[PDB]
Amino acid sequence: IEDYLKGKNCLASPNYDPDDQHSSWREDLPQFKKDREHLTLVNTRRNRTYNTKLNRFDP
Amino acid sequence: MYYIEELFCRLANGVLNNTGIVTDDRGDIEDDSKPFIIVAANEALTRLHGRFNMRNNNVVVEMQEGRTNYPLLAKYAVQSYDPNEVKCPFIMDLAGEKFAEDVIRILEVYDDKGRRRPLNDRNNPCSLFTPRPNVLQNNAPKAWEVLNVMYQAKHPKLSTAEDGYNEIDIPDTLDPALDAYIAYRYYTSLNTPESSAKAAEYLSFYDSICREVVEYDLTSDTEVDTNTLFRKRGWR
Amino acid sequence: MYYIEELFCRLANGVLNNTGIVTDDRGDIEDDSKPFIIVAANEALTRLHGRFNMRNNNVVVEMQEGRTNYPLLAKYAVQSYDPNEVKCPFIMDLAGEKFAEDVIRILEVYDDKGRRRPLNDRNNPCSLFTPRPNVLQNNAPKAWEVLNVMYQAKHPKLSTAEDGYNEIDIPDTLDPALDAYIAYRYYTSLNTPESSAKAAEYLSFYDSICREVVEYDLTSDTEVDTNTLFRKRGWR
Amino acid sequence: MYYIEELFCRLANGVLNNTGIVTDDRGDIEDDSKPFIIVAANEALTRLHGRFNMRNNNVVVEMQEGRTNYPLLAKYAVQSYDPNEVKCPFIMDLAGEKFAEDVIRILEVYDDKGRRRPLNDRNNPCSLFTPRPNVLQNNAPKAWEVLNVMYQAKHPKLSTAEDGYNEIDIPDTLDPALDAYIAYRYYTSLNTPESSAKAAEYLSFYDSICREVVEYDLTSDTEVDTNTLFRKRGWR
Amino acid sequence: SGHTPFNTIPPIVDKMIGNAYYVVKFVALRMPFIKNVSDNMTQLLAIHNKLTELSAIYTKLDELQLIH
Amino acid sequence: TIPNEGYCCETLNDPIVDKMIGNAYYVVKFVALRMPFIKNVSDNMTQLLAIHNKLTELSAIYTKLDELQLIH
Amino acid sequence: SGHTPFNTIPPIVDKMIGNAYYVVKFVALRMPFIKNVSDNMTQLLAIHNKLTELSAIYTKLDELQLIH
Amino acid sequence: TIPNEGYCCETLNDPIVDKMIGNAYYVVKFVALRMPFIKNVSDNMTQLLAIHNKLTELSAIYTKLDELQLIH
Amino acid sequence: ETLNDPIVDKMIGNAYYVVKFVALRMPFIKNVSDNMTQLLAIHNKLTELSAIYTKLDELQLIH
Repeated sequence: IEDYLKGKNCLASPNYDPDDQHSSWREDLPQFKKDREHLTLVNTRRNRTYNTKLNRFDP
Repeated sequence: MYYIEELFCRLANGVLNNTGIVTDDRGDIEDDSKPFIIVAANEALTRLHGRFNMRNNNVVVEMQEGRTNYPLLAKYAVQSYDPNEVKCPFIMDLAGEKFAEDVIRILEVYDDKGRRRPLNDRNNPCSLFTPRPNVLQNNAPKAWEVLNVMYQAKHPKLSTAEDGYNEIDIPDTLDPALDAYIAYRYYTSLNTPESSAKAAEYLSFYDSICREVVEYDLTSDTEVDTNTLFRKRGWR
Repeated sequence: MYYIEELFCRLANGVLNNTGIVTDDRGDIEDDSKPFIIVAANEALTRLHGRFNMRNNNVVVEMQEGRTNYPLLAKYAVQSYDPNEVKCPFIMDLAGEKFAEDVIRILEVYDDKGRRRPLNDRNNPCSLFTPRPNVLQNNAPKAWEVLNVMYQAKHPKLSTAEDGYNEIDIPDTLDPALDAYIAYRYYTSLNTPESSAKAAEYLSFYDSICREVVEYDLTSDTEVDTNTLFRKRGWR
Repeated sequence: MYYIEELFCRLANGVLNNTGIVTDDRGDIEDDSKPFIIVAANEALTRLHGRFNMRNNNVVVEMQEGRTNYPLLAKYAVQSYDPNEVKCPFIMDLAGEKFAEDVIRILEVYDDKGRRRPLNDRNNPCSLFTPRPNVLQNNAPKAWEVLNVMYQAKHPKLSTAEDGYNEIDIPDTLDPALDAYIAYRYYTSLNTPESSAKAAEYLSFYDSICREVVEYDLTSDTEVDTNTLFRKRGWR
Repeated sequence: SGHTPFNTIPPIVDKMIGNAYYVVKFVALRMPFIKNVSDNMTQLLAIHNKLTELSAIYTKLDELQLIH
Repeated sequence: TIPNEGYCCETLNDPIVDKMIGNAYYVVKFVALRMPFIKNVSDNMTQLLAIHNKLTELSAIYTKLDELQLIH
Repeated sequence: SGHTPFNTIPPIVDKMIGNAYYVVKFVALRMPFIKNVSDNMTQLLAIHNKLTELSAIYTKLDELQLIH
Repeated sequence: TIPNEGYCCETLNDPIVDKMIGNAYYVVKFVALRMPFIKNVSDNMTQLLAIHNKLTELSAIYTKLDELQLIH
Repeated sequence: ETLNDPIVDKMIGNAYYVVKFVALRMPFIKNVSDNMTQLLAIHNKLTELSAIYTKLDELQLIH
């Protein structure tokens, strides 16, 4: 969170991507999603449709 | 000042007691429909904070050379930012609560020198501009210029997820308005003529409560101050 | 700002909660029905940016010898022109900020030397003209003349493709207005008389939200400036 | 600025989603009914270009002795004319787009000498006349007289046939008006009381959008200029 | 409703510039003294670990030095 | 010869600048940025007080410190 | 709302002209120095990889000329 | 004779700066058009510092280039 | 005062930090470009410098 205390915040840096050059007007969000996929229980209120056939008296 | 859990209990034992969205004991809302209430709750709080100037908050912005637009977003704050993406954040919230990204309308801007910077003055050479409501533009960033922005702030977004915001801070006299608006959205979503008539009543009740607050001025919305133009104009 | 997926969730757990185009878990809209929402969403954003002057964006145009009409199209941008049929682009933009033809209405034009250029002044020989709303015409292209055009801009068009835009940047107080218009479009599509009555309610609600924002001026639409005619008229 | 193909996709995924005129996947319109949309589309574009002065175009006419009436038709242009029928065309479009025969109302006429020729002035001996809206009449053709005509131009006619015009160039804020008008014609053609009521709503919506554009002036329809009569009258 | 913090410009214990602010300025002007001690906190803790033993050695002033 | 000052470039444990002592924000920002130094001294104040009480004892040992080495 | 970039004309660290613009103008005047390095970077890079060998030659310069 | 100037034509990263220093847009466009030249030096700044650190080291050996060829 | 900052942001923007990075070390670049031809001369015959470098012991026997 407060990594700003350690410093190393100088704007003068050599890393730069010419393919993503932008002004201060452009603001966009990255493509990263689905960070954690937390554990959860199934919902019994809805009954999911069966998608396969099982032979009766299957061993 | 109560947690989000009490809101579900109050709604279950309140306006939404008769509907089936509550548990068997009418003590809580079903987990399958909790986000539905959250979306309505966030919408309702935004409307109240727009009509009434209940909350006023200020932020500190540090000017950086080479940048003329300073969006008031959470990712540019000194807290809850990505050091890999932005090298140096320019929004300082080192103490107190973190910046919740709740900017609605900019009121006034004061710099570190103690003077007042004119806002959206097209004829003023040294005036700031706002090309977007939540974006502050400076046309001459200096070496050590720091700006403080006073703005009308909405309530922070509520979320039932872990490490989210789960506290409600509104005046208690506006609680019936919150319940009426939430109930209005629920009943109007059923697409039922019987429920549609009920939904209209709740919306009117919500508006009736808000105008009652304005009539008696329970939020101290009005503001007056001693006249200073009398000396400025030299009336003496 | 938020992803279009959050918009899908908000619609799924919002006005469209009782529709057949949502998933069984109410988490997302049906994939085959997604383009229907996208078309409506872009239409709704255009109306909001027209009534409210929320976004003010500027572009840079370079005068080319022998050319008088300068359409503001992406095919003339440096980042999107085709060298096969275009000798050289005259609209300058960046790789990460490609021109998106978001021009709605031209506000002011300034040259590279800092002089304001009058627009549509028929009696002024040096004034510029706009035969079309998105076409800029200069009747005297000079050698090194470069023009900057500041205009009211619409939100960039959303697209489900990965390379296209997938974020929404509008004031959060207008979110109910966005949802109401999308709901109105959906219910109007259904020709059942019951849905027709429901559709009108959302459209009326959408109009009510817009006027409420204007009434309280939550987007800082109103603008004033210091008087300058007093000096120019010579009142002293 | 989009091709005619996107219009069918937008209508299929838009207002006309519910009707059966679209394919099974709601991705396109049936080929058996494509010309029906084209007729409505051409009608809708003419109405918009009449109410709003969006497009202004100019043509060059070369006077020919022995001819006093100069219709502004496509067959008299230097392009797309029959050399066997007309020996010498008098409409020059050597560069740029071909003459599309989109004349609605003549605004002003300037000759090659650089002066302004009065139009429809009955008391002026040297004034031009317009016996028909699309026909320009000159009562004294000279040897090398060339006239330039500035007129309000409608959108070129759209056609799905080969080598036709298949591009739409209208301001994006008028797109909802285009869809509403097309839907109005479709539903009103069914001669069904249920569809007739729906058709009336779309027509009102189309008119509502147009008046909204005028109210906020999104097309820059208004035009003002510096007063020149002050010096002409000798007020000094 | 609400006062902008940066709008600072409009007997014995109280201060004109602000009691809270005066303390902050007092500490700031003497920051290097604090930083010097903070940077050597481990060294001071090591001495403080057996500080009694050094005092006992100190208390024997002449006996420990006459042998040398 | 070109400007290099700025809060981002100054974000490190460096001595204060006398030019902007009168800047109210700068003084507060200076202390707030260096909070851990204050916290490190404060939470172990008891140890320093005992050491401060015995300054003379440590000084005397240092005075004859080199003689003590030869004793070992 | 908004400001056109081109209407430019309406201490020792704040330049009278735009502070960010001064750095850009500083580089533009001295452009040929940078471009001279840029196009000849491969030859310079072919030297940096083995600066140790060149240093070893220098430290024994007196040995170099006595081979005559 | 006839004019020949402009930005779209007769302009490239290879030619040199013109007399139009006063135009603010020209100098900004000048550097922006020649961005890759600046980038090439920037990301390889470490190598330049090492070479510049031994600038006089390579000057002395330059004085006897022909003499070193005799040994080889 | 002149407001030239918006032009830099509009035309360069994110790439301005690279310009500042290089401009901060201009004299280092200046001290190399002026004597560029000396480095090229060394690079011209750079191959035999390694040959001399790998036979140091061969020259020590005379020494």
